[PDB]
Amino acid sequence: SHTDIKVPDFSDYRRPEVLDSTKSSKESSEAR
Amino acid sequence: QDLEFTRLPNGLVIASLENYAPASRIGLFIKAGSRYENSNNLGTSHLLRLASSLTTKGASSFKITRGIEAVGGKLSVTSTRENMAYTVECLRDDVDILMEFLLNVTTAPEFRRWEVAALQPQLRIDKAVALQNPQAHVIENLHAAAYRNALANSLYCPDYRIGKVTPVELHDYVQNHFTSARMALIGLGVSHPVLKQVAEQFLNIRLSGAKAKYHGGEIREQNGDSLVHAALVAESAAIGSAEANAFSVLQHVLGAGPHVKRGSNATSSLYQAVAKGVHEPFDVSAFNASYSDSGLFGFYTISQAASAGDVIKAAYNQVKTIAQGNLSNPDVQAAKNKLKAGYLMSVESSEGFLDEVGSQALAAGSYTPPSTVLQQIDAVADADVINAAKKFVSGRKSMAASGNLGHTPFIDEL
Amino acid sequence: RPVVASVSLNVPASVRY
Amino acid sequence: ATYAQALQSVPETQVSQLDNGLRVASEQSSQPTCTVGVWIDAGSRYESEKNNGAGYFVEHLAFKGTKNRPGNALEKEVESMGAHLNAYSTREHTAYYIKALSKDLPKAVELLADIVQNCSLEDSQIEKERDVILQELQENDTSMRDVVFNYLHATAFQGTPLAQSVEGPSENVRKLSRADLTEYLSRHYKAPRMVLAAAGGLEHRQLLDLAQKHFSGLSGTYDEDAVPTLSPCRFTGSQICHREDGLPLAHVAIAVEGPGWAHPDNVALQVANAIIGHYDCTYGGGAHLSSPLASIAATNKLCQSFQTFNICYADTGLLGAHFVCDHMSIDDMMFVLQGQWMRLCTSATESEVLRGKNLLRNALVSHLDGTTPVCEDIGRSLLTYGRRIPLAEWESRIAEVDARVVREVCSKYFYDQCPAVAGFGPIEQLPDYNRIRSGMFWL
Amino acid sequence: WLEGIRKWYYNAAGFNKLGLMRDDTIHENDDVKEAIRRLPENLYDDRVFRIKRALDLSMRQQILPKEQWTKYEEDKSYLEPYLKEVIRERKEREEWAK
Repeated sequence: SHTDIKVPDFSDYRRPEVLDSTKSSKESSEAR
Repeated sequence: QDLEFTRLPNGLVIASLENYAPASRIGLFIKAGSRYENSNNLGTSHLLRLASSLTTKGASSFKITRGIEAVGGKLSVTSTRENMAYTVECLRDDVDILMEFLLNVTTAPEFRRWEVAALQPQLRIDKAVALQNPQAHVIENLHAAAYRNALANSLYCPDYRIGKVTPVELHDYVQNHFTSARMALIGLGVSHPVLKQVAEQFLNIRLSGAKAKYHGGEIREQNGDSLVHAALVAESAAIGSAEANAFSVLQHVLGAGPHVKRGSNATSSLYQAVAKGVHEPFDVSAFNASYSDSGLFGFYTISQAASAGDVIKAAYNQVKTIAQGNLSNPDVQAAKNKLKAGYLMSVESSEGFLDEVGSQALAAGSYTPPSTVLQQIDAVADADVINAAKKFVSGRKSMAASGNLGHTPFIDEL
Repeated sequence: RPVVASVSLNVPASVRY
Repeated sequence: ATYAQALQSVPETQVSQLDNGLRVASEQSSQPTCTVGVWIDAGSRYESEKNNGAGYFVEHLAFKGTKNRPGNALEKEVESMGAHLNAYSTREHTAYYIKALSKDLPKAVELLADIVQNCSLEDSQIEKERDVILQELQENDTSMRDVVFNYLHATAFQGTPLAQSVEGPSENVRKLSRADLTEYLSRHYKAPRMVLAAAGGLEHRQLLDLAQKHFSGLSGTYDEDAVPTLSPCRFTGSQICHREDGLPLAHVAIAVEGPGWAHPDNVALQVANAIIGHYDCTYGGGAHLSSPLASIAATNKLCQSFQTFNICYADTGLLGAHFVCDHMSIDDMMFVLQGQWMRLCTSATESEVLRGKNLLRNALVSHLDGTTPVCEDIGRSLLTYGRRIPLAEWESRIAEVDARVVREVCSKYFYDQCPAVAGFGPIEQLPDYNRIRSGMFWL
Repeated sequence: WLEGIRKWYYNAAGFNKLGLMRDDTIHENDDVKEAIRRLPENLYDDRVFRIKRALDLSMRQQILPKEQWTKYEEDKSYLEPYLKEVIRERKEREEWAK
């Protein structure tokens, strides 16, 4: 159902600054 | 702090309870429910329930809606087949404003021609949101089937009536039912002389209703829903009578509603009685309704199509056993602990508290504190608890149901 | 259950039971 | 009397601690009723994909069997006592609690030890609930609102545990074991990351003895590397859409990164949402309302309902809105919504501020009309902020807020940011993400 | 003396020579469209027909006979209550905004 849904991983496409899911945004956002 | 409680020559109750709370609060409970609507003026209270925020003499529909939102209050309208509350809220620093907004609603509504016209088709939405919740046309037909004249008038308005209401058909109503003899300028979070000032200056002003003649009848609604709903009732008694307090405990004896989240409702005699034989979804509980003139008692159904009879014939048989003496005392004293709780828990909140301080003030004329009630629950008899159900079983029956009704029986097949 | 109406100026209109 | 005098007269809450780690607090008040619970730090954010949905699955079996009160006995000692019993999970916190009378309290707290610690989790029940769970995922498909947030949290927090649901996917629920429950249970229910609270009719020392009586045997420690701390959950700007033209209406949501719990500008943002507010097809104000977003939607009948919010998690949150409208009117609403944020970040009229300030006061107060709302705020405060906040402290923080702060705050968290968008329904008109962002900055 | 002039101007404007009244000829704007929406049926249709014939006679450049003309004492100000009601709300809506 709507819980079985899942988002794929665009880590083949992202910027390097954000690949680390453990980190946060907002420290490279202003640069991005 | 304790509860003042007074009365003017005009018959206008007051109350006040300066709890030193930050949040002030006011209620103005009034007897103008749907029951005082005759055959011609049906659904008028439904419109009048929305007629708040409209033009007045002291201010416009615009000034009200902005002045309130600035201070941060509310303007809610609870209403029943008996009563018609104009509740509010605010911060106590700004009561003297919001009071002025209020009585201009009631004491000086213009009810202009055109603002009504915009306001009528709102009903088709209001009436529609409710019936997403299918109870409130099941339950209406009971009063439509059971009672005849006054209490049969649904809160909500029939369709065809919309587009056709007249303003004169409000002025006549207001000048006949918003009357200082049958009102109650309740308060809370606020001092007593303040209210005594305002009422004598604005509410110092001057019909009746017929009685709920029970009939006994059944209405049916084959409306394609996937489930079934049904209610089966019989003549109850009004409030104040100690005969009431036998039903209100017999409620929890029989079916109370879930006290445990996601619970099997073990102690409910009725729901447990269904659980044998039945192995599919269902739910069921007691229905107690106690108006000033009269009331109803019974139970409310939730089941699949084929299994309407196989559920209702558990309730009816069960309650017969409750009428044939088969009963214990701890069930009652257990059931009282429920009833003794829900009353207190209901009046936990200032609002639910406020719902009870004045609802007594209109039918009765005195505030019964909680303690004095809990005595009336302790002084109940296990020969009244019985019946009671003997009145239910032997009594004439009214019924209604909604959903698929291909396997749902009438009364007589019970 | 003994259903009761409620509308408002700012509280969502509802059906107590 | 007055307002500022009032909050001083409020009962100042009381706090205590136990040697295992179980914080305790309460609040005396003249209500004969009361309510007590166990507001803890455990949910889906701690679950991984293999134990996902655990924090909800436990919630059905706690009240369905223990070691010293098996079967329906626990369910019977409440009804017979005449109290209500209740629970609810979240993605971080969790809570069990009771609504009961004052004199019958010493029996209530006894049970929660029999529940939290001594849940037996019999297999005959585990299989039943394993079907009941698969009955409610079917239901929440119809709770269209909650589908959106489950999509919203799933996107902006993609890749983290936080994108998980609460009940878990249907797959894991058909694969979850007693040991995963036992292992999940045996780690998070620990005194240092738990709380007890209650208020209404009691005294704080009627209670401290009772957790010293019953909960003193709790596991107040752990194997040194067993109790993890948090990962900073990042934020994504991403869109998700479940295109479904066959349905009546389209539930939609947008939001951005929230600051977090501790960050004080939440007192700013709650005002701004209050400035915008809410509306759903029943308020008699109509055009004469004050919030421009409402009077428009009443005037032009663009929508049927919408609400703002402010969700706040550990070191982030979610700020945005949810709205419901016919398919021919989505794009019009979004322009208006975005128009207001830019208006607030730029031109926040002081006269419009005092509204939201005065609106917020009558939320927190009127929210705290009873005992159960209080006992949520306690048991939630002792795991989010730490100290409970006396309401005369919120009030001072608010009166600091003027129109200069808002124009700084909304600039920080709205303007030009990377929002997250959700959609479920006939969204044929829902604009692309780029058009949303281009509409984020005025000029 | 004044009032001998209002009665004269009202005869020179022409719009008594076309079965019309005074409120009929007003410039239509948002403030006025409100009022004309707010009128009752019995009077509203009575606005329509006064116009609907004056047009057809400003077509021909003909007029009504002297008898059917309008009379100054009968120049009913039927619209003024409904209008000033509005601009009250307008200035209440503006000054409340300041």
